Amino acid sequence: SEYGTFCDNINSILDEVNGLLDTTQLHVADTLMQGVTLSSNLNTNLHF
Amino acid sequence: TGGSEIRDLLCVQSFNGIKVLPPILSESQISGYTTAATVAAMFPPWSAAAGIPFSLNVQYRINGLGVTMDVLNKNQKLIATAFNNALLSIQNGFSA
Amino acid sequence: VGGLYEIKIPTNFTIVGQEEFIQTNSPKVTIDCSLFVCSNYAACHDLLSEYGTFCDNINSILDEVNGLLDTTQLHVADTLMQGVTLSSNLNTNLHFDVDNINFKSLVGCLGPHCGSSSRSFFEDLLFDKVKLSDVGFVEAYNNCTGGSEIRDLLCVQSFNGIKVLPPILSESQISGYTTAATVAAMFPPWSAAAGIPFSLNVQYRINGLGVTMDVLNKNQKLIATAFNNALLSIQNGFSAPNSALAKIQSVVNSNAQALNSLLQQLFNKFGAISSSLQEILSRLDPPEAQVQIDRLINGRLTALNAYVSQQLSDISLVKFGAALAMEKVNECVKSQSPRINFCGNGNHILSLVQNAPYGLLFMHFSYKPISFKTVLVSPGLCISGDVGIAPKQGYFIKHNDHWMFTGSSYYYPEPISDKNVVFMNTCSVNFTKAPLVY
Amino acid sequence: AQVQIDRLINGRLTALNAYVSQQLSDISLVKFGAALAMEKVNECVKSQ
Amino acid sequence: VYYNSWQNLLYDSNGNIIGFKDFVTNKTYNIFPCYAGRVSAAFHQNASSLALLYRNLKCSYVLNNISLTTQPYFDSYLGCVFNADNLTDYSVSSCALRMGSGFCVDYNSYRFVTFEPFNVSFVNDSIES
Amino acid sequence: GYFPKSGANFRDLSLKGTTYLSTLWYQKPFLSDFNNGIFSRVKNTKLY
Amino acid sequence: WVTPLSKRQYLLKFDNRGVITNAVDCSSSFFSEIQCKTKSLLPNTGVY
Ligand SMILES: CC(=O)N[C@H]1[C@H]([C@H](O)[C@H](O)COC(C)=O)O[C@@](O[C@H](CO)[C@@H](O)[C@@H]2O[C@@](O)(C(=O)O)C[C@H](O)[C@H]2NC(C)=O)(C(=O)O)C[C@@H]1O
Ligand SMILES: *[C@@H]1O[C@H](CO)[C@@H](O[C@@H]2O[C@H](CO)[C@@H](O[C@@H]3O[C@H](CO)[C@@H](O)[C@H](O)[C@@H]3O)[C@H](O)[C@H]2NC(C)=O)[C@H](O)[C@H]1NC(C)=O
Ligand SMILES: *[C@@H]1O[C@H](CO)[C@@H](O[C@@H]2O[C@H](CO)[C@@H](O)[C@H](O)[C@H]2NC(C)=O)[C@H](O)[C@H]1NC(C)=O
Ligand SMILES: *[C@@H]1O[C@H](CO)[C@@H](O[C@@H]2O[C@H](CO)[C@@H](O)[C@H](O)[C@H]2NC(C)=O)[C@H](O)[C@H]1NC(C)=O
Ligand SMILES: *[C@@H]1O[C@H](CO)[C@@H](O)[C@H](O)[C@H]1NC(C)=O
Ligand SMILES: *[C@@H]1O[C@H](CO)[C@@H](O)[C@H](O)[C@H]1NC(C)=O
Ligand SMILES: *[C@@H]1O[C@H](CO)[C@@H](O)[C@H](O)[C@H]1NC(C)=O
Ligand SMILES: *[C@@H]1O[C@H](CO)[C@@H](O)[C@H](O)[C@H]1NC(C)=O
Repeated sequence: SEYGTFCDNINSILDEVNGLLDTTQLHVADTLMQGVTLSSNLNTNLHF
Repeated sequence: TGGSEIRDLLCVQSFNGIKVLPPILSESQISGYTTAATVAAMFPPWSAAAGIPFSLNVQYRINGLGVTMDVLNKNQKLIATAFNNALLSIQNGFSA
Repeated sequence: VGGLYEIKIPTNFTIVGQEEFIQTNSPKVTIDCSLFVCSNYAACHDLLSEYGTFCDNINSILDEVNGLLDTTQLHVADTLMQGVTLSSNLNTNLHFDVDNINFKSLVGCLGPHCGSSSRSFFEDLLFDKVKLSDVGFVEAYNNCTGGSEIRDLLCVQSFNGIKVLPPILSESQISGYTTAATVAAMFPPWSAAAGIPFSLNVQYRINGLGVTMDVLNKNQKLIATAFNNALLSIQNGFSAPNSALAKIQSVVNSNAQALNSLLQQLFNKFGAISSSLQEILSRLDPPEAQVQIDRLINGRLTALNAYVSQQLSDISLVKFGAALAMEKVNECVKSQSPRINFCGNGNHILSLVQNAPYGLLFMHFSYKPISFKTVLVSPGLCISGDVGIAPKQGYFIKHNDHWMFTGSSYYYPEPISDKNVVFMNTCSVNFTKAPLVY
Repeated sequence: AQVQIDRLINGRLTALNAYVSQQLSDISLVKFGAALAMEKVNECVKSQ
Repeated sequence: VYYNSWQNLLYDSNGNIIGFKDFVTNKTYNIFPCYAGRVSAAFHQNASSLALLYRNLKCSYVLNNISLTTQPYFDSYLGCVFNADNLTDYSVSSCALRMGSGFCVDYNSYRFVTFEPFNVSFVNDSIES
Repeated sequence: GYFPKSGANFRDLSLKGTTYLSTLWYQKPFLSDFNNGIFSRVKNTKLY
Repeated sequence: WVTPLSKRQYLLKFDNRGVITNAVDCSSSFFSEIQCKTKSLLPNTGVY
C-alpha cells in the first residue's frame, strides 16, 4: 500500500488493453455481418 | 474446484491472480456470423456474391483472367468438381 | 421458378451521410526528468546525477516520439494539399454553392487576407465541443501565471515538469488545408473531383451502383436536396451523444488521465518515510536523507520508464491511424477507388473531409434504398443462334410479356441492348431460353 | 521482514511492469492483424 | 469562512497544504506554488547566440519576476521571445527550428517567422461557365 | 483511523430503574471489554 | 448505543464548507470496495 498507484496503473493498462480487444472483436463481427441479407425460407438441413 | 489430483498450471495461475477471461462474443456467435456470411453467397439475393449465382460469379472471375467464356460454360461440371476437390484438399490438409 | 429468381430491387432511394473520425495526432507530452524527479532540491539533484544517463534516455525517447508525431502531421498536410489547384478568382464570401448543392458550412475563409478565420462553420461547431485542442492547451498554460484562485491541474503538472507542447502546424492551418481540398472539388479545374463538376461526379458514382442515368438526370434536384439534407443531419448529429465526438473526447480524456496518473506518482512513498523531499530534508541529515531520497529516485524513475513505454506503444497506434486517414483522403475524397467497404459501409457514393481536434473527420455519403419491389429476374438469357447474354450491373426481367433489362440498384425496365449486356459465343446451361430476343 | 518483503515487492512489481509493456506491444500487432482480416473479408470474400 | 475554532490548516486531496489561518492575527491565506518552467532555446550552428522562448509567459512577467536581460524581446503567440526579430508577416516553406503552431525561428540575427510548408497551385481561369 | 465497523451492531446499554437494582445489571454482558475503544450514540432525554 | 472501535480505512467526503457529509468503510462490503477504489460515492456504470 506504500507503493500506492502501482497496482492501480497495472490494472488500468490491462483494462484498456482488454477493451481494445473487445472493441476489435465487435468491429470484425460487424464487418462479417455488414450487408448480409438471407431468405427466411433458408434451412441448411436441406439446402447445402 | 473439481477436487481432481491433477495439478493444472491454469489453476495455479488463477490462484496466484493470473486468469484469462472469455471474449465478449463467444466463438459460437462468430461461427454463426461466418456461417451467415457464407450462405449469403449460395442463394438469392446473393448479397455477398455481387447479386448473382455463385457459379456464374466463379465463371466470370475465371473469364476475367483471360479465359474464353466458351470453355468455361462448356466445362462447368469440371470447374465445380475442381472447386469442391480444392475445398476437400484444404480440409484433409489440416490432418497433416 | 422456371429460369427466374425472386429478388427485391429498390423502387426509391435517398442519400445518407455517416461521420468517421480518424485520429492522426496526439498531445505532444514533454517531461523534464530532472524537475519531475527532484523538484528544486539540490541534495536530490546530486544523487540523481550519480544515476547518470537515465534522464538523458527518457528525454531522448520522448524527443524521438514527438519527432514522429511532427513528421506524421506534415505527411497528412502534404496528403491534403497534393495536386490541389484553385482559381485565384475564387472568393468563398460569394462562391459557396453549385448545381443546387450547398457547401457554405464546409468552407472557411480562403487566402491570407482573412487571417486564421480559415476554419469552416462545420469545423467551428466541432472544435467548440472540445476544450483541450492545441489553442485550448496554449490558453490553459497562459493562465498559470494569471494569479487565478482556480487550481488547474494543467498548471500543477507543468510546475512538476509535465507539459503538452503545441503541434508544429496549428489546427487553423490544417483547417485551411481541408477548406482548400474541399473547394478543389467545387469549381474548375475540379482538381479533387476527377476534372468534372461535382454534381456530375455524384451522378456518375450513383449510376456506377446499377442505377439508370435516366432517373438520375430527371431527379437531379431531389438528389441535391437529399445530399445537403444528409450534410445537415451530420452537423445536427453532433448535438446528440455522437460516436465520433465521443471518440474525439476520448483522445483528450485518455491523455489527461495518463498525465494525472504520472503526477500522482510524485505522492507515492515507495517505502520511504515520506513522499515529500521537504519533509525528508527537514527530518534527516545527509547520511540517512540519502537513503530515503534514493528510494524516491528509484520510484519516480521507474514511473517515468513505465510512462515512456506506454507512450511509445500509443504513438505506434497514432501512426497506424494517420496512415489510414491518408489512404482515405486519397481513395475516398480525392478519388473513388473500387474497394467496397473501405470508404464507410454500404453503397458508397462519395466522401468529404473536415479538420478535427487531433485528427480528420470524414463524411461518407451512401446510396440508401427506401422501398422495394419483389420481381422475378434472370441472371442471363440464351437468344437467337444460342448466343448467350448476361446483364451489366443489373438483371433481365419479363415486363408486359417481353424481355427487358433493369439496373440492380433501382427498378426501371429499359430495352435490352449492347450498352447493358455482356455477350457470350455460347450460352451457359440454366440461362433462360429466349429465341425471339434481338 | 519489511526489508526482505520490500525486495520481493520490487521484484514482483518490476516483473508486472515488464509483462504489461510486452502485452501492449503484442496487442498492437493483434489490432494490425484484425484490420487486415477485415480488409480481406471486404475485398476478397464479399467482393473481388 | 471554513476554519472552525480548532482548525488552522487547509489541505488538498494529496496532503499538500494549500491554505492556512495565522494563529496570531486570525488572517486567512491561500498558498500557491512558485512558478517553475523550462526555456525553449533555438540554436543555429552559424550563430553566436540563442533565440530564447519562455513558453506561455508574457515578457513583463519574465523581466519583473525571473530575470532582466539586455536582449531585445517581444510577446509572440507562444510566449516571450528573446533575441529574435518579430517577422510573423514573413513566411518560410522549410524550417529546422520549429517552435509550434506554425511558427519557426530562421537565421541569416534570428527571425521569428511563420512556417507554411504547403501551398495551393493557383490559376487565373474563370470559375463560371 | 479509529472507526466503527460498518454493518456491525450497536448495543443499547442504558438501564432505567425505579427502586430495585438487579445484581445481573453489574455483570457481563453489561460490563464490557474496552479493547481499542468504543463509539457511542447517546439520546439526550429532554424532560420537563 | 455503544459499538467497538478499531483501526480501519474510510473514504470520507467533505463538502464546500468542510463538513463530513458521507463516509464509506472500505472493507465492509463489495459495494464499499468499489466506492473506495473509485474514490467516489456513486461509481460509474461498469464491471469491476
Ligand atoms: C432495566 C429495566 O428493565 N428497566 C425497566 C424497569 C425495570 O424492569 C424494573 O424497575 C425492575 O424492577 C426490579 C429490578 O425489581 O421497569 C420500568 O417499568 C416499571 C414497570 O415494569 C414502572 O412502570 C414502575 O412500575 C411499578 O409498578 C414498579 O414499582 O415497578 C411502579 C413504579 O412507580 C413504576 N416506575 C415509574 C413511575 O417510573 C421502571 O421504570 O421501573 C421501565 C424500565 O424501562
Ligand atoms: C444549371 O445552370 C443554372 C444557371 O446557371 C443553375 O441555376 C442556379 O442554381 C442556384 C443553386 O445552386 C440557384 O440559387 C438559388 O437562388 C435562390 C434565390 O434566387 C435561393 O432561394 C436558393 O436557395 C438558391 O440559392 C440560382 O438561382 C440558379 N440560377 C438560375 C438563373 O436559375 C443550376 O444550378 C445549374 N445546375 C443544374 C444541375 O441545374
Ligand atoms: C483570534 O481568534 C481567537 C479564537 O476565536 C480569539 O481568541 C478568543 O477570543 C475570545 C474573545 O476575547 C475569548 O472569549 C476566547 O476565550 C479566546 N480564545 C479562544 C481559544 O477562543 C482571539 O482573540 C483572536 N485574536 C485576534 C487578534 O483576532
Ligand atoms: C509582431 O509582428 C506582426 C506582423 O507585423 C504584428 O501583427 C500586426 O499588428 C498590427 C497592429 O496590431 C495589425 O494591424 C496587423 O493586422 C497585424 N498583422 C498580423 C499578420 O496579425 C504583431 O502586432 C507584432 N507583435 C509584437 C508584440 O510586436
Ligand atoms: C421516394 O421517397 C420520398 C420520401 O418518402 C418521397 O417524397 C417520394 O415521393 C418517393 N418517390 C417515389 C417515386 O416513390
Ligand atoms: C484564462 O483566464 C481568463 C481571465 O481569468 C479567462 O477569461 C479565460 O476563460 C481563461 N481560460 C482558460 C482556458 O482557463
Ligand atoms: C508559397 O507561396 C508563397 C506566397 O506566394 C511563396 O512566398 C512561397 O515561396 C511558396 N512556397 C512554395 C513551396 O510554393
Ligand atoms: C492570366 O495570366 C497570364 C500570365 O500572366 C496572362 O497572360 C493572362 O492575360 C491572365 N488573364 C487574366 C484574366 O488575368
